[PDB]
Amino acid sequence: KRSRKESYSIYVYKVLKQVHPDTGISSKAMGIMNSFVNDIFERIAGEASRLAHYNKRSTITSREIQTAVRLLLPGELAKHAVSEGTKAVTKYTSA
Amino acid sequence: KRSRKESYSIYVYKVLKQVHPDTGISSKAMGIMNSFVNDIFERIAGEASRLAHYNKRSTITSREIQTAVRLLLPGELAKHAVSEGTKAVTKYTSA
Amino acid sequence: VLRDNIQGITKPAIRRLARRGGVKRISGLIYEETRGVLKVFLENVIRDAVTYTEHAKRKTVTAMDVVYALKRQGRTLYGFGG
Amino acid sequence: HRKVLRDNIQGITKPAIRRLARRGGVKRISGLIYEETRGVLKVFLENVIRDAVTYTEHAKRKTVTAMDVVYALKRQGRTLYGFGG
Amino acid sequence: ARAKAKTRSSRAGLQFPVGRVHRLLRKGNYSERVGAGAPVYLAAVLEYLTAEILELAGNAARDNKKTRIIPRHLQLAIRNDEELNKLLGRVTIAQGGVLPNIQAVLLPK
Amino acid sequence: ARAKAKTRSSRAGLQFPVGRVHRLLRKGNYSERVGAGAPVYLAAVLEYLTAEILELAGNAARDNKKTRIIPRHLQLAIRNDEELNKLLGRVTIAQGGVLPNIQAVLLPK
Amino acid sequence: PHRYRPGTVALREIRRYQKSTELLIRKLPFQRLVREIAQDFKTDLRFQSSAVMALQEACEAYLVGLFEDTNLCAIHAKRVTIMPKDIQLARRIRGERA
Amino acid sequence: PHRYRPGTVALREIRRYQKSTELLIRKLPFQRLVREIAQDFKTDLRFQSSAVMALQEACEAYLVGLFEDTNLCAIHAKRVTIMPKDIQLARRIRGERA
Amino acid sequence: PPVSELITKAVAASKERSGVSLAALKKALAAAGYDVEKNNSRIKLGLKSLVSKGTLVQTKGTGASGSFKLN
DNA sequence: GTAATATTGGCCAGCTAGGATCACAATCCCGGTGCCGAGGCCGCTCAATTGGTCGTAGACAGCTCTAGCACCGCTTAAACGCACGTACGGATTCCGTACGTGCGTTTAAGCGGTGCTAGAGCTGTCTACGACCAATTGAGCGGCCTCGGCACCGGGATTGTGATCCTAGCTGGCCAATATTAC
DNA sequence: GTAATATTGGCCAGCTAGGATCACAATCCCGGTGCCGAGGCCGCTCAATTGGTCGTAGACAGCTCTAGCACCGCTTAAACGCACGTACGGAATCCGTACGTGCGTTTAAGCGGTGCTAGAGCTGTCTACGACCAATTGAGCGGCCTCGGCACCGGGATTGTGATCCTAGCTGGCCAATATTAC
Repeated sequence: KRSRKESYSIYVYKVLKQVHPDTGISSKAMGIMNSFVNDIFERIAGEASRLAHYNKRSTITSREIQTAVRLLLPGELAKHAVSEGTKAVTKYTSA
Repeated sequence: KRSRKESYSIYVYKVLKQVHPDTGISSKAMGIMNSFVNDIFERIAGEASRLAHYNKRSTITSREIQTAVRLLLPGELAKHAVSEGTKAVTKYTSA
Repeated sequence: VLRDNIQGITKPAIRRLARRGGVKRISGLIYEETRGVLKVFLENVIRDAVTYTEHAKRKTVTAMDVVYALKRQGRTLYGFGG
Repeated sequence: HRKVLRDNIQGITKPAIRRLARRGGVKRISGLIYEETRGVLKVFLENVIRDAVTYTEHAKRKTVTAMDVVYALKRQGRTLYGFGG
Repeated sequence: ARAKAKTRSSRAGLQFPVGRVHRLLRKGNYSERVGAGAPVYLAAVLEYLTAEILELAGNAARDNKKTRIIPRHLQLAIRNDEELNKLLGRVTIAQGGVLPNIQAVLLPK
Repeated sequence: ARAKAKTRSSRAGLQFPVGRVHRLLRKGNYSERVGAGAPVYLAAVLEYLTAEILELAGNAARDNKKTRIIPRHLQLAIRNDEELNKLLGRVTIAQGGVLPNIQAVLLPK
Repeated sequence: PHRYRPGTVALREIRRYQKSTELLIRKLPFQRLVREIAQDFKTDLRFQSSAVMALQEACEAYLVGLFEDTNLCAIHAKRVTIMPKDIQLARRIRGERA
Repeated sequence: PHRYRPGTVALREIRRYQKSTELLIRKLPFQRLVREIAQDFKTDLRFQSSAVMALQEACEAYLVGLFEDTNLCAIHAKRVTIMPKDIQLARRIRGERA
Repeated sequence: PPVSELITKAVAASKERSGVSLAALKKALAAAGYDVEKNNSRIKLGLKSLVSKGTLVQTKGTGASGSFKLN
């Protein structure tokens, strides 16, 4: 009939072909990557939501995401993630 | 001017006079009890909400509370907390 | 009914776990201690899993229930669909 | 207005570490513990103050309030009751 | 035409506020909808924890001949109870101090 | 009268789904309202983490002469990176195993 | 007559079981044990195979990390052998009741 | 001539500082130090007094728990003295990078 | 110099109610300039045999462990 | 066969321990004091309550078929028990010195106080932004096919380990030389 | 003093450490092979998109005033430095045996194959319940007041520690009682 499981697999495959065109991915590892993305997602989204209420703000915006990212990732990871994310949001705003 | 903060103090004082009529509570301790209650509340409410979505349930009910209580509190504490809570909900339903 | 299968976690299995942990020499009392430790861990994890199950008015414990039990314990397990 | 408050880590003096340690039950302490503990303390503080200043910046405030510190600790899973948590 | 006011907490035979907890579950954005028995059960649970804590803390203070409980008494109550010290084990109490705990080997012979 | 379809992810120059993440922030009932730049920024962040991980894992697999990454490679990538091992430090990886780590004193002389 | 001196084959098998990923606990005893634990909380409970495999996967990771910390405790003692006192210490410091 | 043998007054001050609750870090050095740390992340930052007091209360609880675990590590060695190796071990086992 | 002749001269260096310690013999023979590093087992046999002769005596410990006296 | 010498057990004396005594510091305790925080009271307000409506989440029943369970039989790797031995843990001893403890000296915290003001906090305005909706549609899911990656097998190669032997060196003993003893 | 003997030095034999070599087995590497899972294709669907509306969240300016900051000047209390010394850590040694290693035997894990049912998951119905609104009201908040618990202290009382003195138990030497050797 109609049963729906949610994953990020194809997006992970896209990223992988962007970084390592000559490399494959085991279905086991794609279930791990799917779980990893969902976990990181859940942490960041929980911190951003939790932060907004803690700040008496009712909305999640680029600021709340920026501070949750800056919060959760340590050092050099945060600096680069923040950098590319700002670049991307700028491009999206321009579009 | 009128500024309102939130606390449980009077309720804590009521409980205290129910259990220890001849005992006082310092405002330092009433600020810790207030923080106490809010932290336990945040854990239980977060687990109950989190559990309902993880069960594809859109509502927090006595069931959701019962399993979060049973889940957080360890052993003899949970058994008694569950017991009095069931007693209280029954009384409320009867009323 | 099942009884006394905690001995099922046999001596060589403990030996191999330790070895995967970098252990070289092992005193003979480690085996009972580790069986007890392991018994403790499982009874917490299984308590949480059966609880999540009961809550769903369900009578089978899914892998997702196990994942959430560990995830609550702060020992999130990837790979099982979590 | 804005003092340059450098070299201050040594302000956590030997006897202060003695009395904290003593509150922890230790009886005899080797003279090298002091530098190790100062390093530990700078690390702990770095992490906490980073998280706190972050929670602050988000609010657009330029003052770090106690609510920010308790949220930072609570975020590091070291929740502290008594300061408005 | 209007019935005499009867607080939900009095309808449940409690001291904790049912309306405030109800508000906090809805205004916490925990769930878009909240059942009716959830706030009652939750207030009762918070009631039990505070009563347990306050019983133990009052015991500690009277044991220390203090007629009024203070944070040290809370730290004593918590750390001297096993299941509470388990629930609040990762918790640091303001002005709590530590249990008197000298490891035996440290005492002189 | 209708413009040619342009996916938000293509409007951002990404591969991760902006619509799906948008859906998840709104459906997960994190907040009643969600800004427009939040899902974009979030998808980019998830993109960066997955690309970092996959770069490291592919390096590990090629180092192991493996043309395809498998969970052991993920465990190697994670545990061999300091900041990742910090982010996922409390994490247990399926079929990951452990880093080869023999403490020096254990080697014979 | 040939006999490897004690400790050599042990290091070989260390290198081996660290290079490897196979589950180390025998599957059927661990499943039966899981059933023994669950039986105490409720009777007539059914387990998906993936769920039991998850418990096994998790137990192996937990004990391996525990043995990492334990071996560190033992080596700190300047004792190559691990003994139960090492386990109670490693656990007490992990913060779990012990 | 009177001189308490080493270890006795130490035990008395242990009983004392465990009976007591006063903050043990001197307030002004700790506040100046906090400002030192914050200055690195951003300049011209202002601290409410309650916030600095919170950092101090938390630091004292963290170091006290660390010394609890460290003393346990030292006693396990059968060494009454604590040394830095004990600290790196206690921290590595707490899971914090060390 | 061959061993068993410097050990006598070393134990002759002291009178102690429970004998000269092994640590003293190590330090004294090092002070004589001898390779106590590499010849340690030769030293242990020389000492144990020479106390076994009764020319020296072992008075606490056992073997090279503990303490020693002259005849 | 008998006696003197020597041997063995006991006593007196000496040495070392354990118990009792003393003197001082720390803790506590009993009682007085004031002081301030806990606790109570007051008229205010918004949040709690009540009641009625809508719709929709979810309880419930019924059907499907996945998958969990049970059971059998075989083969075999893993487990077990035992023999054996080395390396380890642990007990003992000893030593040097890093700690601790107790002085005087120095510092800066702490307190109280004053003065200044950045910035927290609140209010009002308003609009950009996000929710909602219907109509549109194409990316994403499931099913199917396939072919290349790789696990396995076997032979050859390499590495690591333990066991063994050889040689140079040193120590111990014999014969000769020198130092000592005798002529 | 000189020569012979007995002690010591030189030569030879025996023992050990280091170096070298061999034996052998675990690991690696390499080909081939066949399996099967990754990856692509197709078709179908519903979630993403677009554009428009509408409400309001929050950006922004402006004002109040709290609270943070800065400086000053005494007052101790704490930090500091140093002298002295002892308990500790740590090195070294040794012994006993607990665990590793290896072998032969036993067991049951694993596979796989079959059969069966209960329970997993879905759909459809229908309805109790909760959101919501409007009107009502009293519990809770802040402000004032107030007074008893408690911190502090001053002065005794009790306890703990460190050091010393005496009585005692144990061990050693000589004497008493007894076997061994010489006459």
